Amino acid sequence: QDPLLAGLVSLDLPLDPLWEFPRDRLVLGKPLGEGCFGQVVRAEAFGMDQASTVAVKMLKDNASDKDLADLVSEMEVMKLIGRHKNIINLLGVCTQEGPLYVILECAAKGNLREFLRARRPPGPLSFPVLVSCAYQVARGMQYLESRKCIHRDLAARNVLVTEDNVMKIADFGLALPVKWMAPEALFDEVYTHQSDVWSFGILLWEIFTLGGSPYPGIPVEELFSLLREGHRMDRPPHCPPELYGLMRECWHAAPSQRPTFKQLVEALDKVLLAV
Ligand SMILES: *CCC(=O)Nc1ccc(CN2C(=O)N(c3cc(OC)cc(OC)c3)Cc3cnc(Nc4ccc(N5CCN(C)CC5)cc4)nc32)cc1
Repeated sequence: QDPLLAGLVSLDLPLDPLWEFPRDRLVLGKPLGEGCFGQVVRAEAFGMDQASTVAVKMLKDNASDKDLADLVSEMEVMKLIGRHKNIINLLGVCTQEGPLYVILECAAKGNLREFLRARRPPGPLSFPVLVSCAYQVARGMQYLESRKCIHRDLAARNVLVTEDNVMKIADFGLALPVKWMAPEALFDEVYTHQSDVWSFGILLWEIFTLGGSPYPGIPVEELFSLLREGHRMDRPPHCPPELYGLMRECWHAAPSQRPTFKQLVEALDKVLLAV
């Protein structure tokens, strides 16, 4: 569906030597995630002669030309963003023989919401652990921001956790969200780094409720009035007033009066020090 994937015996994509990875240094494995976002499998990559575990995205066997365009586009965007510890990094691509493969870092523990929820108490998710989670995501957003990247969908479901409990921001939209959207984004479809800061506030609340759902009991069509009327979430039980103070600053109606990601990193770093 239709002309490029049906008509071509081979897809003559341009060779980019900086990123091309040999297909025979790759051992494809088990599917990864629930497949909302294309086909992604776990794999072993050799010499990234030590293996290492990676994630590999490819086209579903019924993909359309539009899915082809989206994967290439995602791939091209990730080449320009550059690497950072707290984001899902591009590791390589396979474009020259056979199937298009996009190789990404694997985060073995899944997404941050589920990680938190699984380790809820009846400890594991101590204050220092939660602050560390927040801090790492803020560092990743600070980086993304410095590359002029606006996420637009920052949420704990979109932060992946590696084997070493490193936070890695994923992004499935490089090519439901309403409870994470800044008022300017809801009402006027305006997206800025400051609207990401608002989302980060919602993520902070997610962290300190141990994977709780935002605005419990409130239907998405009402968030509408509520946010305009100045409604904000309350303090999570597992949360010092000072961290709640940060959340609340992130939900300022005025984008200029929300902290910057640089500020959030410095404040969270200081809390971490105090342990
Ligand atoms: C609808 C819910 C859903 O399916 N979510 C989901 C889909 C796919 C993946 C797999 N990915 C992934 O998409 N990553 C990624 C790809 C990409 O393409 C351009 C860009 C990204 O950011 C810019 C990221 C890469 C990646 C890295 N690590 C993991 N790790 C992971 C481990 C375990 C699990 N689970 C295992 C078992 N169970 C029961 C639940 C979850 C999921 C992911 N995945 C991906 C992830 C989520």
